[PDB]
Amino acid sequence: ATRQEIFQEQLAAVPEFQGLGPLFKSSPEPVALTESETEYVIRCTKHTFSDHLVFQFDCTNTLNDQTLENVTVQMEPTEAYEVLSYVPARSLPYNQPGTCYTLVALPTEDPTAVACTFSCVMK
Amino acid sequence: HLEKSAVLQEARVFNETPINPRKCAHILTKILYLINQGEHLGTTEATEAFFAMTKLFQSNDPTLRRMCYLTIKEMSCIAEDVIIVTSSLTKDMTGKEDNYRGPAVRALCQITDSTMLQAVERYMKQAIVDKVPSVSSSALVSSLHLLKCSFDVVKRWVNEAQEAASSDNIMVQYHALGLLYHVRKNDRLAVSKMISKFTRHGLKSPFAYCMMIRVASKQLEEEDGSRDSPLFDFIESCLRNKHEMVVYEAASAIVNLPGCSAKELAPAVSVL
Amino acid sequence: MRILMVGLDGAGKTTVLYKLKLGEVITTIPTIGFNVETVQYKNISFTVWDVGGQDRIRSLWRHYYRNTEGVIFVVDSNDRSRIGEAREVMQRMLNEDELRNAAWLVFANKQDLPEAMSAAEITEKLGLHSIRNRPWFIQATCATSGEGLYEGLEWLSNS
Amino acid sequence: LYTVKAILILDNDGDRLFAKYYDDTYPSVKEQKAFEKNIFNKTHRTDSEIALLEGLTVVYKSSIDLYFYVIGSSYENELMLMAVLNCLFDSLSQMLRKNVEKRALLENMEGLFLAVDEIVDGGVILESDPQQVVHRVAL
Amino acid sequence: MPLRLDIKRKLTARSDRVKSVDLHPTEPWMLASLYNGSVCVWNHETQTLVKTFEVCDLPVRAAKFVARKNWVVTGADDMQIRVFNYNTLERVHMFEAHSDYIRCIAVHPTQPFILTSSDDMLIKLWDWDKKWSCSQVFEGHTHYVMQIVINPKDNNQFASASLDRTIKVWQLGSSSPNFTLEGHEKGVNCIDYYSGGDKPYLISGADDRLVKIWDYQNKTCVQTLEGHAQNVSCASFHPELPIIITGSEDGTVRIWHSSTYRLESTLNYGMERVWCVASLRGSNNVALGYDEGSIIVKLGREEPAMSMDANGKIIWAKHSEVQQANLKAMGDTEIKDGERLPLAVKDMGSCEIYPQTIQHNPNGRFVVVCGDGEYIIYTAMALRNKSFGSAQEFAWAHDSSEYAIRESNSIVKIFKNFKEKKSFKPDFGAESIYGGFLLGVRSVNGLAFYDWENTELIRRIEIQPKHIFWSDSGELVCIATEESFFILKYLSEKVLAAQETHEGVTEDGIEDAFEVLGEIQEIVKTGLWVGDCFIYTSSVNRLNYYVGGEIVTIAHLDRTMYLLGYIPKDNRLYLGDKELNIVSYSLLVSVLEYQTAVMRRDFS
Repeated sequence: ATRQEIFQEQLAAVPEFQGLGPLFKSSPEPVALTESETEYVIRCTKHTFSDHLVFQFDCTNTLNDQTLENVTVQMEPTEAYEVLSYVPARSLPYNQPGTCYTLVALPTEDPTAVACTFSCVMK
Repeated sequence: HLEKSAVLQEARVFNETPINPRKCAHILTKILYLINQGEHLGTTEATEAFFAMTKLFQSNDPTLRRMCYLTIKEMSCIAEDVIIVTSSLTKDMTGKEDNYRGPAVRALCQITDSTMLQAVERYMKQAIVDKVPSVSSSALVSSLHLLKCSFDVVKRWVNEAQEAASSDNIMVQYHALGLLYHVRKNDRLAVSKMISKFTRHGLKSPFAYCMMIRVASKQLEEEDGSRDSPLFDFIESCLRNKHEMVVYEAASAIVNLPGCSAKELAPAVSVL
Repeated sequence: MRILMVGLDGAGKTTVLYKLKLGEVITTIPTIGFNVETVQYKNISFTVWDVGGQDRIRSLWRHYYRNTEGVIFVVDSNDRSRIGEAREVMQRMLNEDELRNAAWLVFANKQDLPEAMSAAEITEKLGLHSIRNRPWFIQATCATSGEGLYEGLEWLSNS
Repeated sequence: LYTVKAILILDNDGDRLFAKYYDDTYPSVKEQKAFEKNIFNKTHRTDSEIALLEGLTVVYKSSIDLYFYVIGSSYENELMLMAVLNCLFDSLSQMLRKNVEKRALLENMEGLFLAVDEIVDGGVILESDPQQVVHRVAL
Repeated sequence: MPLRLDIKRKLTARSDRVKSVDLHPTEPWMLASLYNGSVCVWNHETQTLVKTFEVCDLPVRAAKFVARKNWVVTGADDMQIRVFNYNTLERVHMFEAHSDYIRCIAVHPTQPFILTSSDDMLIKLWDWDKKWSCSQVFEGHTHYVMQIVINPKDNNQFASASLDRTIKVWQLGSSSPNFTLEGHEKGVNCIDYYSGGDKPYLISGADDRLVKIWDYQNKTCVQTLEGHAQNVSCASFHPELPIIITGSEDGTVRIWHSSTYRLESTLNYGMERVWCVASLRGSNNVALGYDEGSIIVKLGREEPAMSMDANGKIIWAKHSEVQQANLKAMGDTEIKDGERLPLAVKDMGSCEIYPQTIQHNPNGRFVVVCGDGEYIIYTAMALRNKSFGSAQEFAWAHDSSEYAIRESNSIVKIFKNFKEKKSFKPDFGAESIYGGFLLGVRSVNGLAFYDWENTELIRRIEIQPKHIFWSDSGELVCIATEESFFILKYLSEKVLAAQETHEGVTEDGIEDAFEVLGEIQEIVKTGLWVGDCFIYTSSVNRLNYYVGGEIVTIAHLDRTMYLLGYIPKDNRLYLGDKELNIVSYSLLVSVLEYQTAVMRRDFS
């Protein structure tokens, strides 16, 4: 129920959940999911709980060209997780964090079940 | 020495049938004086003036023309109408000398409407292209205000810049860059190429060296990486010049506590 | 004499004007940034105001007053469209009242083959015979011919 | 680069009869004048290589009876600025072939105005090469 | 800026002083009049004579094709007008219009007219429908009428050049000009018009070596140009590019850019003087009579630079020489195969460098565009310069993350993210460089295969091609090599072993890498990988895809063109011209795949 637990709670204000738990540890490294100052800029942080992992997505929909709307996040996995849901940041205007999430429940007693790479497509 | 109220009525007398170029010229001077020390302004007074000034235009007299420009120039942020002027304007433009032309743009630029713009752009193209720099120079400054106003569309024009980019008058060489920078300065990148652009290049109306310095540093400043190969190139050059100021310019900035390369600086310094 | 030559931009008034004035013309758009021009005719010293009438200014075309005394009103003859009704009447009447102190000589332009609808109907419509009034002439022209020009001026240079 | 915050043409007697405020930031005509009082007065009848007021550059040519001023920010190059300061100074001088006085101004008021517009036009220096200029104009 | 450009010595003939040239557009035939007195008409294309005519044997000054009319107009200086119906070369009519040396004809196209200027100090108009009436005579001369050109723009109004140095521009209601202007300080040899309708310039010629530009609407000499090397026999408006063609009384070509106005180039076919010129109105091919002969040159690209994101935006830039300022197109709507479609409007860009390549990033994304010889890569949505440098030749590392370059020497350096890749650093004779999955260096009329990390000569095949397209996943790859074409397999494992073993053949590359599957003898207008399917154009204008042992034409196209893009989802092909009307034909990729798989025994 780490620093990261605080994040479990921070995450908690949302209610579309499909399980969570309490955060166990968080990310050893936040990943910019869109590279350096992109048309849209993403830095992502990943959070682990005893039950679920949430990827909560930190960001500045970059271009003043755009505001992205109808936003949800696809993730597609290789080494297990049960995939509950992909989250839509209802709207994201320029230079601005908003939150989108993607959620999974973490299988623990299987050989090959929580380290995973997930494939992302922004819509 | 002299007073406004009377004058304000009286100026229109030039507008009265009165022929005596001098008289009016003087009267105009005063107005400007009232103005110069400080003067209220306003519309009614203007409007009446608008009809008043306007008739007066069979004047050939060049100097006569001058006077006009000035006055008009006075009206800018508080400007009133343009269409009349169009013809007039056109007249400067087709107008033989070069001269006439520069004043007109100059009033125009705080004051005006998108719209016409298109048209007048063409004229700009021409200005942009002309060999006697001056007018072209005249053109440029206006733009700035137009930038005040906006100037973005001005941006569109980058291309012209290029055709222009070839320069051979020093001051002039200077002027182009100023704009440019503004332009790219909304942009790191190009600039990096720009640098390269100048890189092949030395500079005509120096002045150019100097803005560029601030500039040249300004990327570097944040750690636009390599001081080493680029910067240094600049520096030897900088160093070398009898544009002692330029040398200085570099010198002053490099204020480095450990002495980035403490040594050299001391020569420059000795020299200082 | 401030004599006002009126009509729109696009008329080709201007064409006429310099045709006369300079001998040579210029585009079928009357001016955007005015004409004030001086002409001596019969060595008498004249100011031509040529308006490429264009609306905003048109609205303001009254815009000046002093020293007014003569009208060339260029109207395009063959103009089947903008010529009469409210506009025509309005302009005429307004002008008339405002400067009842100047003769109104209307100029009908590009008559070519006339593509009007009756010389008679119109003149009447304009109340050309509402006359009991200031020196008037109703005058026909197609610009290229200049079908009545010199008289206008001439008859004019009458006192 | 818009150097002239303002430009002033001044008496010995600590007054200004021309100023074109290239840009104003403290309003009024008035407000300029108070400033004069301090500044000019204080300076009056004596100049500097350099002078400063508060991070702003203070520039200008004098005559025994007359004062010339340019203001810019002291945050930048003496030399050019000087060069300019002179450029004006000379140009006019040369132009005039005379030392301006109180006399000069009344002697022809127009020329000032005219002058004023050509080099600098609200703020930046468009025009120059004074001889050139001098020749360049005359009309 | 460089001549990395199309100049083709299109067709040649060495001959005499070929005074006059006149063009048959409607079928690109050309008519030429000689100082011999014989005139000839040629199809240049195969250097073949369409017809020749001995109209006179006195030098024959003037010529026209009357295409509308389907007849060809001719005049020689027997002061008679001889007519042929070009529809044989069957000679229709003759009569004496102008009784003096007849210099020029200008024609109203819209309206059934033939305008003539002649040395008699007369311009006559004659009406062909009236059956060569002298409908009207235009006079206001002071000398021989040397040239007439119709402002065809306003056919209706026209301009005249004389060497008494003056130009009269006329109105019909002026069988005289509207005015005369006092052009030359020499003589006005010639008068010419400004291709665009938008603005208006003439160029007029002199040998005084000064050029004046004029704007009619204002009515100014816009400007007057100097620099020259020898009496300009002629100078002309490039109608394709903004350049100035200068010509001399010695037959010097100098080009000034009609934008840089900098001497771009001088060329010598010292075939002596510019007697005539005539230009493709399609603005690309031009011919001039010289003394030693004549030469015709071909000067064009076939495309703009654009690359399409599969959302559906082909972003191109420019139009033809318009600023780059114009990219975009996500559209918004749907319609029938045959029928036509609407575009969006929101430019971005306004570059300077003039390109001739566009290539997308492998994900469309990063385009690298080259022009003026340097490469600007854009960050596109960004409208950012992704990057720049000067080229010579290129390969994206197909992967979408590196790129290679051929330095204007010829010796390779490659950069991945501005890091040279030297792990790979042959620098052998080349020809061109090819990237893709597998490295090609095309060299020594061979194509030689290389690794991606170290070089390896994987294989060398027989000859050199022109172009490669790789299947998508690389796998089966398509190389375009004139008429002829091949489809191949690349077999990995062999290499892995072989490599491990090391001992190999690489002169040939190693014979233990690739296999030659089959070849189609092929001519390609444009071509496509759909995966490994080669969907292709032929320049015979059938769009065919080679499928199944079969090549089928989905359809045949007007004449052949450019493959807009098939956005697969839609399964349709967007077809593209170069004139910005897009046509689409749906297929359905699956069908192909369905076929692919089943043959493969993936019936199920």
